[PDB]
Amino acid sequence: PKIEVKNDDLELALKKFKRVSLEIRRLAQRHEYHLRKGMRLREKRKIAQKKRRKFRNMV
Amino acid sequence: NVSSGIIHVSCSPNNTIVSASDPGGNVLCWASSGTMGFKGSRKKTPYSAGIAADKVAKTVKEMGMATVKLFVKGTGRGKDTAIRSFANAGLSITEINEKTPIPHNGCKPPKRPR
Amino acid sequence: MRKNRAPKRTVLPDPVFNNTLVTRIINVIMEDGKKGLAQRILYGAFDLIEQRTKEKPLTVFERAVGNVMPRLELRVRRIAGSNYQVPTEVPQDRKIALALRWIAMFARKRHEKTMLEKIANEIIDASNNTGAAIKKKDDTHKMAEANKAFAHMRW
RNA sequence: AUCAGGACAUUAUCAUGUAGAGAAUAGGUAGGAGCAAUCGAUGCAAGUUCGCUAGGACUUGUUGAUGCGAAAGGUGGAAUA
RNA sequence: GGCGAAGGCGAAAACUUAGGCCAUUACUGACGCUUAGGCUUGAAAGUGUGGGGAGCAAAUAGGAUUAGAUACCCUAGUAGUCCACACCGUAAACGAUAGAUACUAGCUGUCGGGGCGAUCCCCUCGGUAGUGAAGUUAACACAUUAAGUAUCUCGCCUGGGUAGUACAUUCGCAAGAAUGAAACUCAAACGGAAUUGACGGGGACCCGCACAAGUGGUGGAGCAUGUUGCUUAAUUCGAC
RNA sequence: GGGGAUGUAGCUCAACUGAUAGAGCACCUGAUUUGCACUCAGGAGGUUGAGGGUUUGAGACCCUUCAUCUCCACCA
RNA sequence: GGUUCCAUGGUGUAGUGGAUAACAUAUCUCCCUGUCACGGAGGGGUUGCGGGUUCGAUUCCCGUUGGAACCGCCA
Ligand SMILES: [Mg+2]
Ligand SMILES: [Mg+2]
Ligand SMILES: [Mg+2]
Ligand SMILES: [Mg+2]
Ligand SMILES: [Mg+2]
Ligand SMILES: [Mg+2]
Ligand SMILES: [Mg+2]
Ligand SMILES: [Mg+2]
Ligand SMILES: [Mg+2]
Ligand SMILES: [Mg+2]
Ligand SMILES: [Mg+2]
Ligand SMILES: [Mg+2]
Ligand SMILES: [Mg+2]
Ligand SMILES: [Mg+2]
Ligand SMILES: [Mg+2]
Ligand SMILES: [Mg+2]
Ligand SMILES: [Mg+2]
Ligand SMILES: [Mg+2]
Repeated sequence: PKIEVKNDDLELALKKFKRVSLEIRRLAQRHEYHLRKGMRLREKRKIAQKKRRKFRNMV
Repeated sequence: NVSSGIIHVSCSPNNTIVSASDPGGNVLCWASSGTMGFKGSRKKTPYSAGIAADKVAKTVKEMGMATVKLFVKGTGRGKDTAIRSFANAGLSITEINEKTPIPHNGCKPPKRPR
Repeated sequence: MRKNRAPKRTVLPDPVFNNTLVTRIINVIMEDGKKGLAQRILYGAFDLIEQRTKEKPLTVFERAVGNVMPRLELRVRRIAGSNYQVPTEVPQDRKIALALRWIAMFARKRHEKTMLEKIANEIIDASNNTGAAIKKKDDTHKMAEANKAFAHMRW
């Protein structure tokens, strides 16, 4: 996940790096604790439904 | 004695480590919350990560480098306090690449605490 | 659970040196509801200060009280075990009030004689940053500096 | 037989170096009491000596005709060519 | 979201192979539905033999917490989790809804084939979802993928505890699986749905000397007064 | 017997080859707990074994004793 | 029949080389709570019997009880 600073400003790099780290932190924390295959599928469907329902009203 | 280099900043949920290294291998200096003198639970607080970054930045600045590629690591909580600490130290941050190990579904992770 | 901020009563400008703060410390050393007695005690100490320090008593009192005034305040916040403290910036009104309370509290415990000389010695001993009230201010400041990490989290 | 390494001895290498006080890094003794001048003054620049981060001596560069109160003056346990 | 009858199936490729959808001016001409017995498959754990073992972790050891902790936390850690060949045949194996057939408003999605030809969108035939009236239900709710109107066939139920226990039988190396009562006991049941409250170490909001910020006290001493206990002929009775 | 060690605070040990009398834990008070502890602040606790000398000065350097710790040889 | 060990508070155990007796549980009083358990503060309670030595015995010595541990063989 390389992001160049552009040497024009510093904040902007951290303004993009915050997003990249959040999606990065999601998978990093997922492969930390062991859940059953059914529960893993359960958690995937749970995340998809949350994201979907939020996007419906933001669209 | 080297102008450019790499500083690995690992941020564990329990502790943090800042290693200043040559562009390829051969670390020049290292520091951590434990070596500062902080002990126990306090080692996991963003303020401590900023403190650790400040000491290593001061030490490495007297050695005389300018350009730094910042390889952020770990999944702690003070992942950005050290980042701001280096920027306030005044080193030229060139890259913000993140290299926390991510698996592709290899090895079974540990049990869930309850 | 109250949602209302309490009013404030007037502080009154002092009747001699015209320095409000004198009335506050008078009220602080008050015991048994004797306004008269407290004024006499305090005023006698400025006269002793004249006899000893050869300087203006109001200037000495400000130099003592202003030097004693703290900067950081540590508020107790328990979660699971013991309390992790939190340093916060105290308002200006409370700064003078806390300073006066400590001045009186360590003054009524000195090994000296009549509280006139007792309280007189504490203020003159605090104008040179070497006394009992100073140590208290030093201790809380060092405790706050040690507990700098948790300052960000308050509640 | 040969190579490389550090052990410990050295041939041979002389600054080092830090009571106060003393103007002073005082390593101990300069025999002493003025002495050095192409047997070359003086000058300031660069590096190094080690540190008691003040100072030390040395080298290099300028480099040229008087320096040396570290002779005589100084205090001190220790001392001034 | 797709596929399979179910369990299940997700890096890439090759070989072998199963079923399904749509259109049929083709063909056979009732050859169809269900299925006692029988056969096949059947998550994970477990078994037997031989390999494999990075990570993790039943059993086990230690450190914590605790009144105690053989548990929740942490550090180690064998069997096991993996492969080949043999068994075991149980799960909340759930859509808690057997299969087949015909009919019964509609609306919104999404997937595949076909018709048109930029997509997008329209129509037809099917699969998978949401909303929804008649209709059904004790209610929740189902509602063209029915729990609706009806027919065929199979399996199963007859109060609760005893009890999925005991005996007999079949299978299995083993743990066990299938089948499966009675004596005795109760007037009901860890019955179903829904309603009003209460409660929650469940959330959201709002209050009070509640906490917070201060002041002066109490618990320590002497004394006054009331009470408990004890005693006494009585220590009158009540208030806890 | 021979060699090598040590003695500094209540309990252990640093010093520093001569110019500081120290560190840590025990004891005490303060902050802080539901406690128990952990943490944080302050404080004390010394003929530096004795004796003699060095040096301008010592606990130290040396000499000698006292006590304990180690060792390391042993045909009456 | 013989030999070694032990006897400490209400219960389980340490010490004392003669001058001195603690630990835990238990018990009591008071915080604590609606109450109680747990928790906190404080309080309290000890050498088997005898007989000698010593100025002084739990300790040292010899006997007497009770409880244990060992042995009691060769024919
Ligand atoms: Mg874990
Ligand atoms: Mg299995
Ligand atoms: Mg165990
Ligand atoms: Mg582990
Ligand atoms: Mg096993
Ligand atoms: Mg079943
Ligand atoms: Mg519905
Ligand atoms: Mg029955
Ligand atoms: Mg059955
Ligand atoms: Mg039952
Ligand atoms: Mg109800
Ligand atoms: Mg309050
Ligand atoms: Mg009272
Ligand atoms: Mg009392
Ligand atoms: Mg009564
Ligand atoms: Mg009554
Ligand atoms: Mg009470
Ligand atoms: Mg025999």
